[PDB]
Amino acid sequence: IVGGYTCGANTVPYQVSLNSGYHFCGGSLINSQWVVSAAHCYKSGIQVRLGEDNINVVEGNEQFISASKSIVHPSYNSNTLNNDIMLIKLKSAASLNSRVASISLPTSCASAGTQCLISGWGNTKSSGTSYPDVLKCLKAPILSDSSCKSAYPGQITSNMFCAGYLEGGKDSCQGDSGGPVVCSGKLQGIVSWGSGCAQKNKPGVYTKVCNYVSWIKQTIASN
Ligand SMILES: [Ca+2]
Repeated sequence: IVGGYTCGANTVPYQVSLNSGYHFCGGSLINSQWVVSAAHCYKSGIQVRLGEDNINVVEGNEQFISASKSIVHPSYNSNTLNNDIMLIKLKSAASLNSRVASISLPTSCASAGTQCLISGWGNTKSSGTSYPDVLKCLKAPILSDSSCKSAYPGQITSNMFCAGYLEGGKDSCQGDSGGPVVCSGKLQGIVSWGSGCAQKNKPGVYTKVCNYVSWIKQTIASN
């Protein structure tokens, strides 16, 4: 997260870190046994870390649970990042408490101009490189589809939306991939892609979760 703020320990209780010997992507806990992330975050050998603030210090509220199965969306296209969404099933259920909690799926899609909360342990510089140890947060608005399409002509599908600031300075970044965009208490986006981070006229591009709720519910009901 570039241009954000320190969240506060366990104030984003649905945020997970995906770990394959190191933190590599975020995700969101949607019930006691399932996490949503980005398909471009796929790797073998995932451990899900819940209740994290400082990813480099064991502080006492963490739960570390290995993935039993990963399921990348059937229509994921790694070239275009269309359908950039994956489910991860935990080997055992998480214990839900004030520090570890699930986020609701949307029933309706979110509106342009809504201010959303984006969070992660990704790079904090626009260029140059500096990764935080504690969770960072950013408030950012949903942009109109026409502004999104103007910023990335020929690249935006109906399964993407843009959020952030056309002047630059505030954005998600590498390492935040797979993490949540929460608007009005619902998971509306997944950190997916962008040209750089926090560059002028190059806002963040997010997977549109509300187009996937049927697939998520059917997959969880069968696995
Ligand atoms: Ca920790």
